[PDB]
Amino acid sequence: GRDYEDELQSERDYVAGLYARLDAERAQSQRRYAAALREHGGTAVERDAEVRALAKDIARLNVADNGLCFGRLDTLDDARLYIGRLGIFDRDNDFEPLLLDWRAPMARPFYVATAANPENMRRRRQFHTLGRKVVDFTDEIADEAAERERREEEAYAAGVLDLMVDREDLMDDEDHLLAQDLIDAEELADRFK
Amino acid sequence: ADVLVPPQKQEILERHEAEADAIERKYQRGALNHTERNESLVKIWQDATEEVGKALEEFYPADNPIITIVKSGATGNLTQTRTLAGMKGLVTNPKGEFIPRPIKSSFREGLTVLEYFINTHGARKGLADTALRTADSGYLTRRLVD
Amino acid sequence: CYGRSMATGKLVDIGEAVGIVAAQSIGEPGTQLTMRTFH
Amino acid sequence: EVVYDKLSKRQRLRVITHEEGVLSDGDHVEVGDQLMEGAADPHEVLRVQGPREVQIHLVKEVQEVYRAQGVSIHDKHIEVIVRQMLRRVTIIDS
Ligand SMILES: [Mg+2]
Repeated sequence: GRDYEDELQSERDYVAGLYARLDAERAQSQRRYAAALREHGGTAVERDAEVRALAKDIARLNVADNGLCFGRLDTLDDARLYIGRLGIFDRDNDFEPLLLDWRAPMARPFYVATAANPENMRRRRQFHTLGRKVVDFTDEIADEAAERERREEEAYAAGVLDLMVDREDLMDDEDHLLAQDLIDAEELADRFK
Repeated sequence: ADVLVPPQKQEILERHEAEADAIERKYQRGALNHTERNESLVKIWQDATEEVGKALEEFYPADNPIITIVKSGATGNLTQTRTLAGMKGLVTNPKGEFIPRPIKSSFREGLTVLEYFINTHGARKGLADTALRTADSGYLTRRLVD
Repeated sequence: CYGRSMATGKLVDIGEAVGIVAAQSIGEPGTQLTMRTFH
Repeated sequence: EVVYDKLSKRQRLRVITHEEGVLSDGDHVEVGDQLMEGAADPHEVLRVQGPREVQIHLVKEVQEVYRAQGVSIHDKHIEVIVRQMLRRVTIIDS
């Protein structure tokens, strides 16, 4: 269809813009996480925290890099509310919703399909995108070893701890916290397996 | 009187607080979820801290004692300086997670109380993590020597 | 094959220990890294 | 022809890096090539490449790790911990 074709192409341009936005945020978060990993200026805790956070972010981004948009919910009230497997908003235009998350409460009317009982939805298009390009318009109006293993690991970690200096031998400003009183050999073993 | 505050700072904070208000709306309007909201706020305030940093080091003179102590690689970073004259910024829960309520006050303008009762969590967390770090290091080292 | 001992700047001397130096060089800055959490 | 068709949708692909997008189709890939962004198996590399591409792999990975965190170390100190991991052979045929 000529109209189907023009639409399909416009929606493809829209999704390509969304994907370019995504790629930009991806490079941004990557660079930020890199330069926080290297120096970060501050101290450990904040550095590790920022790192884990930007890692979660890079995940949340990449996880949806193939099949981001799920469809549309053009509403009765001359208004649209696109959908996808992520959240994307125009930080400038007062966070107008360009792409809700499939979990949101405003995106529950992507799974209610009745015999003319819509909340405020009139048209509904479930796109058959492959990974990055829209195709369809779809209107829907031996418990012996383990013992010795674990015991040898416990003993190795106990030796590790006995290896570090102790408070009866320190040469520091004031008695601070030490490995020997925050974690036990057995957890220092669990956390390397 | 040598620890200088940049004057392009309050504009910044009001702008970004307006953005945060918009997000609060998008949360109350059923258009978003809690944790993604907090992530968005985090993004915004990190951007604001970066802006503050660039403005600060665009405003300080070239002969200032602090900037000279830093730029000569002797001591410190521009994060310490930003926090001493700009805004400490976001801080962490005891679970590592960030908080969307930042610290918009520096160690010169003077912190408030509740902008000071959330700055402890990470401090104690770090003063305890140091020892475990030393322990894992000793472990790796004893192994590599074995 | 080793080359020069970075401490001296000249070639390495027979009888030197170079398996310990490596472990120390490595595990000294191991504090400056991003370990897993502890919760 | 060999096939690795159990490829989770979670991991995306290898970025082609041909001057920058997802790995293409009908593209050249060598014996020692990856097919999904992440980390390989040193044992895989040893069974399919040998004791000269797995040592390099280990050194490269360890040093890039130590390099993205503000640290400076040589490689003749990593290549002394590796040499001590391929000095023994499991004997299939006596
Ligand atoms: Mg001291």
